[PDB]
Amino acid sequence: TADELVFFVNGKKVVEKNADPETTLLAYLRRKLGLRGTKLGCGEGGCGACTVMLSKYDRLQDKIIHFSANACLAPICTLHHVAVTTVEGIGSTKTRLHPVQERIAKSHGSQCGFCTPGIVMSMYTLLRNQPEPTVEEIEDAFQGNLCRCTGYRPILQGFRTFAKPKQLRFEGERVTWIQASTLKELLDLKAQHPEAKLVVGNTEIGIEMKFKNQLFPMIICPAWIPELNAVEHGPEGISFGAACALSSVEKTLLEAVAKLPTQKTEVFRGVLEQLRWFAGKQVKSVASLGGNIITASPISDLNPVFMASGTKLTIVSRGTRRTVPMDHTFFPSYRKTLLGPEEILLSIEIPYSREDEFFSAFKQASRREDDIAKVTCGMRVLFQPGSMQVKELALCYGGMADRTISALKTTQKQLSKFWNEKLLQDVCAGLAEELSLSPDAPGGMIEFRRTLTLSFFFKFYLTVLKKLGDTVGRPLPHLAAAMQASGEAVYCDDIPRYENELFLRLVTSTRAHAKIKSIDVSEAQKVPGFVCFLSADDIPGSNETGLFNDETVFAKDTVTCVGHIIGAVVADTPEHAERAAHVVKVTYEDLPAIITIEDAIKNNSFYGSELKIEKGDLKKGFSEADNVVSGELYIGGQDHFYLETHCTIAIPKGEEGEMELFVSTQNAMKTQSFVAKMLGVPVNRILVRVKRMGGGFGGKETRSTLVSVAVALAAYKTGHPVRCMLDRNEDMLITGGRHPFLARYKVGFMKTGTIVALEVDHYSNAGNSRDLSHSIMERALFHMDNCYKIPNIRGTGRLCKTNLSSNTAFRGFGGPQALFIAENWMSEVAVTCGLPAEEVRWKNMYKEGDLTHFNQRLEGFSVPRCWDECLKSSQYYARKSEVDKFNKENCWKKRGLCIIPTKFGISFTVPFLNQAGALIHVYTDGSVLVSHGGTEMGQGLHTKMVQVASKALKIPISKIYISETSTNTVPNSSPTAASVSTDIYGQAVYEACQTILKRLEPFKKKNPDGSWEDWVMAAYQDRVSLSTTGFYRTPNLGYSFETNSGNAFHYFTYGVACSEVEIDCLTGDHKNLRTDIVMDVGSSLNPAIDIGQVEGAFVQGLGLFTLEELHYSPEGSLHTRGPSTYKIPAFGSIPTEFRVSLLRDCPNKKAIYASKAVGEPPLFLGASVFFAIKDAIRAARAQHTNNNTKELFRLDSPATPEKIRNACVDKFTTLCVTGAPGNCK
Amino acid sequence: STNTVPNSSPTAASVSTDIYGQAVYEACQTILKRLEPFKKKNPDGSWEDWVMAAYQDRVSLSTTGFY
Amino acid sequence: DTVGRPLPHLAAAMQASGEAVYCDDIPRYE
Ligand SMILES: Cc1cc2nc3c(=O)[nH]c(=O)nc-3n(C[C@H](O)[C@H](O)[C@H](O)COP(=O)(O)OP(=O)(O)OC[C@H]3O[C@@H](n4cnc5c(N)ncnc54)[C@H](O)[C@@H]3O)c2cc1C
Ligand code: XAX
Ligand SMILES: O=C(O)c1ccccc1O
Ligand code: FES
Ligand code: FES
Ligand SMILES: [Ca+2]
Repeated sequence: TADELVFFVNGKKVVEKNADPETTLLAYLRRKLGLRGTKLGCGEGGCGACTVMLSKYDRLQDKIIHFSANACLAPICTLHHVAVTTVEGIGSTKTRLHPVQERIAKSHGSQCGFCTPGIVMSMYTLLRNQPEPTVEEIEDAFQGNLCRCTGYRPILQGFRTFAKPKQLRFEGERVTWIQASTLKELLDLKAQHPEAKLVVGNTEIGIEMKFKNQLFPMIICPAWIPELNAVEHGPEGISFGAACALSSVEKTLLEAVAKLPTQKTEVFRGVLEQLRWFAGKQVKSVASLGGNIITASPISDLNPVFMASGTKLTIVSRGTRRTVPMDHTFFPSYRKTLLGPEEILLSIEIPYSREDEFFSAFKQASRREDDIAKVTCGMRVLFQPGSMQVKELALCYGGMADRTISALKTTQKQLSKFWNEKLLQDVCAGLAEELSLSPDAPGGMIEFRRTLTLSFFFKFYLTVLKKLGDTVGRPLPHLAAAMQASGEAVYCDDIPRYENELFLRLVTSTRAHAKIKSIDVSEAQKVPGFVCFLSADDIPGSNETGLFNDETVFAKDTVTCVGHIIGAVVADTPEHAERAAHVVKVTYEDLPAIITIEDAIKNNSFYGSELKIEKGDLKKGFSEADNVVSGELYIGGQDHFYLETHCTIAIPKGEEGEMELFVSTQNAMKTQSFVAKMLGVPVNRILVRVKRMGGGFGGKETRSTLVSVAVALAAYKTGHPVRCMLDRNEDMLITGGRHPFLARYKVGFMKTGTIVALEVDHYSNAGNSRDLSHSIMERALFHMDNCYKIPNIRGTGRLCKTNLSSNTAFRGFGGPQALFIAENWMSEVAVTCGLPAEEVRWKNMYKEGDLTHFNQRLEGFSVPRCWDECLKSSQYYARKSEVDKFNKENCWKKRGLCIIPTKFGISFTVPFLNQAGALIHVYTDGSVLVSHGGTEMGQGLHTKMVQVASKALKIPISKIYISETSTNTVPNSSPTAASVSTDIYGQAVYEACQTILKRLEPFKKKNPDGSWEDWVMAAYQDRVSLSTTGFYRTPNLGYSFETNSGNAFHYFTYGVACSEVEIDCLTGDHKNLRTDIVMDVGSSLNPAIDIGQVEGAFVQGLGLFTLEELHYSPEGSLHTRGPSTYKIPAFGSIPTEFRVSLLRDCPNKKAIYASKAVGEPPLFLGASVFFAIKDAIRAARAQHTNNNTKELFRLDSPATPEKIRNACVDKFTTLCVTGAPGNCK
Repeated sequence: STNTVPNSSPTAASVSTDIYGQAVYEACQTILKRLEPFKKKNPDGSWEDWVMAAYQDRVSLSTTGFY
Repeated sequence: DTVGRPLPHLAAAMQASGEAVYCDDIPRYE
């Protein structure tokens, strides 16, 4: 009794007879229509990997329009008579690439490639609306698109070349969906069924259903109704039907602002400001005005502005019609509006501003919670005619309570007062009082939020006043780049499903530390297509897993973090597995939990004892020092945010325990080992294949196996192929991240700035198993010197054992942590001594031939030339002057500049992992297939390996090919890690080539003018084998702690970065203005790959140090589980000027063709933004705080807007502006 | 498979046991040459021991063989 | 050392059970 759903994809008609309202367009494209170019990266609207173009008729506005949307939030039931275009839709390597696809690929804009299709579709959509866009439009187009690899620079450079009706009924398994064609039909429907839920854009509802497990068994979509879509210019303001997209609201209001007089458009420009950095295009194209309003989020950016301005709401039910201005009574409680259950919001009139009426809007440049504690506001003042005397005042704030509120007491007291200093004082006092937060108020950041309520008003108060009075060495693009841009590159979940293939959903601990009392599955057993539930009892081999045999495959008697895997559900579709998992009832008995580093130090909960490197005589160095500074420092962790999350397919053959797996991993050997150990089967039975990863970053070196083992078990149990791909929220919760570090330190120095003694005790938060924590701590200790000679030095480290997901490798592997701790105390030495930072860093540098604190010698120490050249090209000394000039001429905005070096040790710190295998075949057509132990994750290792094989063999690259990595071609491989993959695999590929060349030598002698093909065929026919292994092992490695000698590293990669920032001292926001990097990568095999690596790495570092903040409940539950609450760098995050140079004339005698590892060494240079920011904070504190020029103030990482703001101590932070006593002129 | 062993003659002429027998034997010998130093250090050890030790000493445990 | 021993075909038990995979026994993609 349901109507047929009919739409179009890439021009082809789709007729769906049994359309289920719960089906997203992304699930239908990938799993019904076999178009896998469009990706899942989050499922929540933040990342854009799932972008498509939608095309539909506005009957009203009378035209076919083209917009971008997130496929992951679009229900197919909204798509009746809509046309969809995917990346497959605009071109292909099979036919011919669209110019967009080709350009992103040739410009080096694609590394891993997983983001590239979403991005191609964002750019494609812009070009169909505007065939000649500006650079601003291009940039805005990419707002809702995230990339983890590239640093964005190349995509923008690349694309800059372009610049300058009857009711329908659908019936699902749970949901009945009605598409309403008329207003009348809506009201009747709402009257027959008051509980029925409206859905328009689905960008809120979709999240409630997916993430918060709500189920609305009746949905009415009223998007077709003309009255819900009208735009009407009236004499009071501009009315918008409640279904109007935010993009349409924005279009109209911008048209009104350019046309009408300034004085009429104050409200309008408020709405526009709130809409600026609001999601991206894909969301604004689908999100309705009315949906935002009725959602009534405490952190709605719109509702404070509508409340402040008395925006009119026309509200309707069958019979009833009424218009009210939005005021404080509109939101009576949490997520509620003053509407009756029958009632629906019809339109919204956004008023013109009057004479003597002024408006501002502001929002907090940070969000850390799903729906609370992000400050946002609309402010309105109306004066008596021609005067400065207050007649009306409205200050309405989100994120200061569980609903949008208005500061009524405060504003009331201002009536008839004049707009002056006293007024400012009275309002700030009102505000601090009326909006006061108890110290344990949900959301935290109490100080920062109070200070923002007041600083926002100060901006309004100042604004109102103003209103009155051989290819080696060649820039070869990634070999997969084109197919990555075309959506043709295969990633693990792009592999077709077998007819009998099943799906797995992890079942996860909701408690930090607890006994498992019972597990009940009877409600999961009722989900359609449930196959089975798996737990510890089902394992045929061993439940003992992990790098140090201290983990369970499945939890047994207790759980030890939130996300501790307990079991798994297997079902016939992934939605079925997802549903049935959320319904598995687990009964717990809480145990005492240990969460923070501090919790752990106080309870002595550690893995092992302290590690230590010590050299010199500390109680003596401190004797000789003129100056001794002690302190404590914290650095928060980081999520990998690989655009492709964890994924495994396991295929049980049914013979002799055989299993073939396809997996998103850096470590095929351990995946194989772990799978076999769990199964109780020899390693020779198990085959693991890796084509590519859509990102790794250290996060798929070991923790990939959490999914793999589980999936393989389901494959063993059921005997069907099984697969699982993690959602983003699962991925961030279970798989662990970068290690948070705590440091307590003490430096002894002279008045010159010469260091003479250092001790640092480092503590990492290692989480609920060992994993790579110990080696991570070792690498931290090897780097606590950065580039500096320290005669007397003691570094300890301790691994904190905690009820958190087990943390793991992350690009840098403990290095960034200790290098940051190191740049910190260096910064305090320069300030304390009253000398320029760059003079202090310079004087304390190692020289050629110096020995580290672990006694390794530094030969080819290139930091001096990197430094000298970075100073020169960045015009450092001139710009420094200009920063001082800026800071003397500006009160509430400050600039900051910093230049900082890096040294990063190259090799695995466990000697045995510095080995590598290759396997080379030459077929009788001369075509060569290379296989080696490395995996491709976007860093372009295969491209480099192709380039090396080609040089070595003296044949064009076109004759060489690499397909994939597999455990049956090269066994016992180390993980693709520690930046050495190009060194060690290149060497082994090189040896295999040499072996093949020596074998062809005699056929070469017999026919010196012969082609390669002739020689190969002559050697085949003479029965000379054309297949060989190659092998390499890094010589002279083996550091000893007990003797503190022998080489920990093969060589060191060096670099230097300069960064300039401007902070907003009233809000803690900042802009990255300019960064110059000079990097020593020896002689590069591929300048483009290597510059790509410097850039991507630098921007992952600037994330770590400034933007990325993970946040947990006191009970240890991760709160930031997606792009909405966790902020990785975005297109608009990178420095306006971003220059990277590779040092000329510096070959490396240690590695393949004089090249140097580049993957991880440049990530630390990201910290130049942090220390530039801190430099800006110093000037802000010299401005408003005190007069001590040598003041050491602590600043932890990440320097978010909260920490930057709270550190700009002033009359607001202190509350002196209220008339109180505090600290500040 | 063609990605493990390439350019193979068809399984024919009754010679397979003969020629692949020799090719398997030769590869087995190369392994034993590589494992001999670890045998001599620990004559009372197991197969498993010699293998782990060779791996940890970064000796390749993969080889081709040919006849 | 089994050379010269009448050891049964290694795959013979799976062949008798239906378990030994022949080309058409490989499952089809959807
Ligand atoms: C990635 C992303 C970023 C975002 N960023 C921001 C941001 O920065 N600032 C901000 O304020 N918001 C932000 N949002 C929230 C977003 O603006 C809202 O989700 C959106 O406006 C809701 O409209 P919709 O049409 O999708 O509503 P739906 O999800 O379809 O419905 C939302 C709710 O409104 C009800 N409803 C809808 N229309 C009516 C009607 N006319 N009458 C009565 N009830 C109705 C529905 O029943 C439902 O309860 C963001 C959302 C996403 C996904
Ligand atoms: N685009 C892209 N670039 C990337 C990676 C990625 O996933 N995607 N990851 C890093 C890491 S993190 Mo680690 O030591 O396992 S902590 S080392 C490492 C490095 C591994 O690649 P080689 O340079 O050895 O070939 O690649 C870097 N560059
Ligand atoms: O020393 C390293 O950099 C390292 C990296 C990955 C795994 C183990 C290790 O010792
Ligand atoms: S997957 Fe749709 S926005 Fe991330
Ligand atoms: S290339 Fe953009 S996420 Fe990897
Ligand atoms: Ca750990």
